Amino acid sequence: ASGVRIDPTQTQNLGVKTATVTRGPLTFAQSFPANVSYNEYQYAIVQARAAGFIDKVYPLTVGDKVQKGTPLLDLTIPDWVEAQSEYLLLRETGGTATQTEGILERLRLAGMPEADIRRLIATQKIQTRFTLKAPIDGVITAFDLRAGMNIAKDNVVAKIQGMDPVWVTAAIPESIAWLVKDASQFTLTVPARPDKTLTIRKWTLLPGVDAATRTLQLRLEVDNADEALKPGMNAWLQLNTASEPMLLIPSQALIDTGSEQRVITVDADGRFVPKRVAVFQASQGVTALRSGLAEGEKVVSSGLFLIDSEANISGALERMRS
Amino acid sequence: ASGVRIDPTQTQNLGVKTATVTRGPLTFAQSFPANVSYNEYQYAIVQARAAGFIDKVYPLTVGDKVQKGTPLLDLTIPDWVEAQSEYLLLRETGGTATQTEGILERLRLAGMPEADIRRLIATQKIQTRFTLKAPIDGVITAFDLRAGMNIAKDNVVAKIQGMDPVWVTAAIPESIAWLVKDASQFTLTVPARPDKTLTIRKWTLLPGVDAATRTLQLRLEVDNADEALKPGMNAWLQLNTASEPMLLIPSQALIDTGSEQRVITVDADGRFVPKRVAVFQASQGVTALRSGLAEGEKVVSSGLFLIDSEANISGALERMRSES
Amino acid sequence: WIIRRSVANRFLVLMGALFLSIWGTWTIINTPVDALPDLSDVQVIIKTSYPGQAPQIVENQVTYPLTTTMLSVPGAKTVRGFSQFGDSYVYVIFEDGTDPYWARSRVLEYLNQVQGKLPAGVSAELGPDATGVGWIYEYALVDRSGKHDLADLRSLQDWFLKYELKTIPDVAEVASVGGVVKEYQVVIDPQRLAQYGISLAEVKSALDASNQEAGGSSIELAEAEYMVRASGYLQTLDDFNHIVLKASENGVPVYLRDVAKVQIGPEMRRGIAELNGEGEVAGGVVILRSGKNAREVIAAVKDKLETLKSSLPEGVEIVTTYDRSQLIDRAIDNLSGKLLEEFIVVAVVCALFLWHVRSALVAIISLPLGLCIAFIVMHFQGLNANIMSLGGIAIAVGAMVDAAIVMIENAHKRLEEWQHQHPDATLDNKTRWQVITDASVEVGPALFISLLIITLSFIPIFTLEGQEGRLFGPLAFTKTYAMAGAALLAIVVIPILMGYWLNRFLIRVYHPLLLKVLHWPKTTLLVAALSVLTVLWPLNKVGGEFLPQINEGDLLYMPSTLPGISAAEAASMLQKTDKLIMSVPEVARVFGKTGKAETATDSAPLEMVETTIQLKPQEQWRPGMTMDKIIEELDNTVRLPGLANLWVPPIRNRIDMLSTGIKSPIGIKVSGTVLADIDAMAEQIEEVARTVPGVASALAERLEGGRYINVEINREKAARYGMTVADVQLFVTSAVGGAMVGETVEGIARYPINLRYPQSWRDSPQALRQLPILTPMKQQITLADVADIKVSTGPSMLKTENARPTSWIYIDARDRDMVSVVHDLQKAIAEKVQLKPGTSVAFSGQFELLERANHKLKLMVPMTLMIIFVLLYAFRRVGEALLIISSVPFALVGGIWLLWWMGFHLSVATGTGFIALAGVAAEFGVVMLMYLRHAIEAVPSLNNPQTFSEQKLDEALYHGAVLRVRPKAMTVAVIIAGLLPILWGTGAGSEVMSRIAAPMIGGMITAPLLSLFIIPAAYKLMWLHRH
Ligand SMILES: [Cu+2]
Repeated sequence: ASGVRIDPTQTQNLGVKTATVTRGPLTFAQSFPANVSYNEYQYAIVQARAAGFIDKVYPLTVGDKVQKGTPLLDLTIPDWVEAQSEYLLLRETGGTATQTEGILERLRLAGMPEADIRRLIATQKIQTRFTLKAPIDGVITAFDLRAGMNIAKDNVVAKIQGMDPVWVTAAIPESIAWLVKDASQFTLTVPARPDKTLTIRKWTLLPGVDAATRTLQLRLEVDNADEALKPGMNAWLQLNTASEPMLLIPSQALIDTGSEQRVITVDADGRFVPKRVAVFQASQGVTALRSGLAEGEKVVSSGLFLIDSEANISGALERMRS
Repeated sequence: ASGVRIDPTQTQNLGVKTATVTRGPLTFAQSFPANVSYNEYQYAIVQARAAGFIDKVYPLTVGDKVQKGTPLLDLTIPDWVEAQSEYLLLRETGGTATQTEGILERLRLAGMPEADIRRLIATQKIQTRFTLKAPIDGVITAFDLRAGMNIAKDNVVAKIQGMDPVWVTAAIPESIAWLVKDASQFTLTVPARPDKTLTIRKWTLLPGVDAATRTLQLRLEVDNADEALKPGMNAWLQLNTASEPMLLIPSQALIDTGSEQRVITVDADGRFVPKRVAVFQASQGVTALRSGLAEGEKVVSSGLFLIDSEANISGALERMRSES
Repeated sequence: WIIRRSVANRFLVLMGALFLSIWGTWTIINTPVDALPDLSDVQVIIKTSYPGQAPQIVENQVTYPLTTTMLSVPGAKTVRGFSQFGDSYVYVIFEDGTDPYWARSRVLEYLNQVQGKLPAGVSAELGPDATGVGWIYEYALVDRSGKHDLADLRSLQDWFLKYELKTIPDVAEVASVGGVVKEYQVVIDPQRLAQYGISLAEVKSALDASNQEAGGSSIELAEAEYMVRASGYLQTLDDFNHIVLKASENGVPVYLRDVAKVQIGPEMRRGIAELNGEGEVAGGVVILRSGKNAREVIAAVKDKLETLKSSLPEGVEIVTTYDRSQLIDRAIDNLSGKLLEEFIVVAVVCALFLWHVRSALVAIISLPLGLCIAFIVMHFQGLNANIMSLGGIAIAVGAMVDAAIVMIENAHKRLEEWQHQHPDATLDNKTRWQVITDASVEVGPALFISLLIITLSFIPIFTLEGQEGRLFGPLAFTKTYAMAGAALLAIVVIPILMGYWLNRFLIRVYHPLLLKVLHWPKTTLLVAALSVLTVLWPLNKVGGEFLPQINEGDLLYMPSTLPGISAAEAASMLQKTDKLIMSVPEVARVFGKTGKAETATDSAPLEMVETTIQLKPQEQWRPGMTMDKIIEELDNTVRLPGLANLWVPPIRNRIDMLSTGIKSPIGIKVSGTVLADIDAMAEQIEEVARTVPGVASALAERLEGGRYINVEINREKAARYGMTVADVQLFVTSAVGGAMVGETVEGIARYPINLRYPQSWRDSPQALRQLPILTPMKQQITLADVADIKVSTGPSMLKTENARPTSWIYIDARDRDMVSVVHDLQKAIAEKVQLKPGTSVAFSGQFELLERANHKLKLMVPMTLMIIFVLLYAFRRVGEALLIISSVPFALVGGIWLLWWMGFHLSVATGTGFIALAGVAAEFGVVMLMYLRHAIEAVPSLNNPQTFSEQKLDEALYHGAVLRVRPKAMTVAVIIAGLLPILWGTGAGSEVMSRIAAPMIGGMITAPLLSLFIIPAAYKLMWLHRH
């Protein structure tokens, strides 16, 4: 028949490390994986303006480097003889100035290249054998026409894409989209050449993310006068930076169930008090908070107060109050 | 007499807390994954109206963003020269307007874009070179034409997909189909952007289930003018759903031994007395009884274990079972 | 005969005895003490840990193929197996006499073979070299500076302290208790798994193939051998995050970071420890090797801690929670004190019936060399063990001096004759030699025969089997020693030390009532015998425990509750309890503990709690306070619902479980082959033990109160998703349950790593039923889709004693004696509970140990009568021997009546006493039967064996009366005096000293006060038969 009372609420006076809610930046030091690739604004797909049969093909093949003007193959195209004759025979009898200008511009629309029409006026002879040359410096990545073949208008005679300013694309994890959007400078490095390491300051962050992985696409261009960075090479894009200042507590200090996240605050006296908090993101051992604590509050750094493989996160916190 | 008296200064030390029974709806809550995807109502697949050849291809590739009006390429289309020429011819030699229009129409359903027929009448000059532009703001996701090519009337010159009212589609497992009702409340949240608070415009439970993953398809249209929500991004869909009204108690206060399930009622006299309830469902910390209690009734939600033990020991439980 | 050879070698032997004396004073110094070598030892513990959480197959099997093997092992007897929540305890048992290690070397034959059939991760671990009784020194690590926490403290224990103490010799195991183990927790978001198209199984594997080192052999450069070595050990949270799960052709990977969060956190907790109700703490506990020395170790430990003051980190404090020395010393100090008080009393008795400095001296010297001789033989048994060794040397200090003083007196008056006949002014060295010899001749033989008899009447204690035997075994030896030795010294030394070197108003108080005993010999013989009938009646007042409740400063609180409580809850219930206990003013420190400690010696479950209470020294208690009164305040102050609390002493507990298994003094066990039957019998019994007026609380532990959440996998259902029964279980063992999956190798430490869904997904039978599952074919389903999940009840913990299920019933009585309670208990069971099918009832605890002592006693009295008869026939006459035995029971009659007045009970301490009471009889018969013979052998004995003149032997017996009183009264004076100290109940172990004493106390006062009239008045009636 005793009447001695006691405080039920869980108690701790023999071991409780507490940190203090500071305000500062989340820092980052990451290295994203990147690849060296062809410039896509330097793209040339050569294909005959008319059908015909191939006469000869110069010693090129897929993989070879070509410069602008490099002859690719000779072909005979008969689609234009009928109209070419018309212009010629028209001069044999001195047709009108406009009569000529006409037939001569019908040939343009006909497909016959401008540089081949001039060879019609100058030689005054019908043109049947034409040569196609590479339109730009670059690497031949496709070459579907060999000797002995006919040539259709849709066949590609050459897929010539360049590396002049070669491209590099890093794969940054979506997780830090909020941070990379306002990034300022990256440091490019390529293991193939340890001296071509430079600081990238201008880059475009594509509006779509790969889904296989869940990464953003950051595309930057590097000058390649020497032709050192070869497409197909691995490269690294590094990012060392800090975020806008936010509320910072030790990652250890946050008790996150699957659905509700919060921290154990240590009050002005010595009593524990679970408070719900809003999280932003963590990095390098600290988590920033969107809201929930006041700059300078005390908080314990432990989920070590709730034996993992049991206790109801909700229930165990309740026992700490009232 | 049912129940069991307990020295009030023992339950006070135990720290016995109690919660009150109440009738209302149980709100289920469950999370689901979702992909941020392009909007399929912002979908243009540029194709030339007639065959010609590429004169020039602008600095664009698959993956680049474009606005409405962005030039894609230049091309020379010969097919329309006759008609045009015949039109300009009669303009010289004053033909009836019924004759003139009757030609610009042949021009129209031939293919020639309205704007280039306007550029014709405005200059009285045959139009031979044309420029295809981007019919909408969006993202190039296909681009099969580069410099040096002839253009076929069926090559996709540009597949542009929009994403401003961006789509986010969550995948619900067929078995859980019931979780999603009309009244259901939704909340979007993307990990890639912890700083954005999303606004759902409208949500739809799609007709059939993705047989590939055995999931229903819930598609939401979501505001995204800052373009912060990139297609491909992960998105977690939190859903709330209210059930029909039921008796409601904290889950910490219900004992379930499989065979029976009970709660400990705190009488008016502070006399702990066990009672059998019939559960209906439980979610997010609260279980809904179908029957067995009456709103207003007090229910212990702490120190429950020991108190139930004491009640079992005192025969309180053995009593409860024979009385009814 | 041998005494003459002694006076021949006057000097030498004496000097030898004083050498055997200082050799004696060192045959002790291997001293400290064992409050208890009382433990049983015919049990080897085998502890298999966490094979799987299934209290029906995990410990059906570890109690199946593993015990079937322990059915095969030699020395096999019974294979009991505790079988709990992922833990398997097995106790092999043997024949009492078997050598400890012999047992282990056999048990160890089938622990090996069997090891292979255990699942991966579990090792069937053999117990330590010590037992439960070995828990010597406990302590909690604390830190109020907040510089450290539970995680750090526990690690401080496991990787520093435990290793520093386990070194110290004679220590068998430094176990850890309470505290938090740092665990690397990989929290896998089931949603990421889907989004990134990675399966749980893939994660487990990916994690495995990325946490080890590799050797690359050597490679000689510059004629030197360069050792190739590769990294790979996990040791940064980053390393975890950068575990690769998959990678593209692009060389773009997906890391463990992308589908999970790696957070440090508390591992599971086996048991919880809490200090003073103000904080959960980490603890250590030194277990002591079976045989070795308690104090020696304890002391070697303390100094090893001071060597760790500049060693411990700032803020860390070892607050010690249990210390065996405190008692061990308080027990060896009290008994030392008595051996000093009984020595002085004799020096004031041998000097109160002898007025000569050199008369008391001689009798006094009979002690130092008699104490030392005891010390000698205290090496053959070693006094390392028990108060009984010291108590037995304190119990018989009265008779040890008796042998000398009696001889001395046969010399005193033997000198008063040669001085009255011969002159007074001429005495040389020869004359004194001659009187010393005369003194040794007549009282010589008789005295020895006696001391042989006493050791013979005591012999039957050697046969006492077990803990009781060990309790009064040393005592049984250490008594037969200084006494059989003092009879050797007194026959080779004593005489030489007495040669080299108001008694009226007591003879006038005596004989007036003596001449009345002769009014009629036989009638005075009967009125004394009827005093035996008066003892039989009041046999019906006191009771009889098995052993006097010995009280240590420390006090063990062991509350028990129904079998289902959760860790979180029990840990709370603990701190609640601790705060109440602390509120009682007499307690100084409180060291709570639910669950168990990192030792094979702790099987206690979470719903059970052992809280160890130290109370401030008696010099600080309240006014009218007493232990039995504190325990009562404790039982009233400390109490929560549905929680029986049992109060038991620290030591008695571990031992009580090592002998029978029960935790309480009262113990009922109901062993049955079926399960529902035993629990049924357990509850009915539990209810009648409450009604009985002699109970403070009663609750029988349960067996089938376990709560389960079943996942009944559906083969057919799972098949649809191409999942095997095992494929699904991975979401039970790893997704839901947070099964270990590896360890980080951090220097001399090792911490666990594990996978698991975030709490929320596994919150309830509802959450479990909506567990998201990523199938092999990348289908997104839920656990319910492939299995029903129901809540159910089942085995909380299978228990067996001898391969047959059983439940211990715990009972607590203390306001009323034991024997009165126990008898009523099994009398209330059979009359109300009724007999259920196949289910045997029995008792345990102390009662079971009492029934083993009682038996053999009916062979302990006749084995003394078969050997006493042999000794009675130093007189040769048979008709004379029968008297002795009848003059003894009256002496017993006294031992009983004093139990009543003291309020004592009938123990095996008292049992021993009474046998040592008849051990005095023989001597008693020698003192007077030699005088009586003599009087009728002397010169007036040519007057009786010739004719008749009654008024002649009336002067020979009146003279035999005045001759006995002097040497006899003094011998009684020493006993009465050495009777008092043992009688006092103040001090550590003084109670037990009292119970083993009072039997002799009243016992000795009644013999002199009786067999002074009865022994003679029975001879004046047997002479009157031959004639
Ligand atoms: Cu116990």
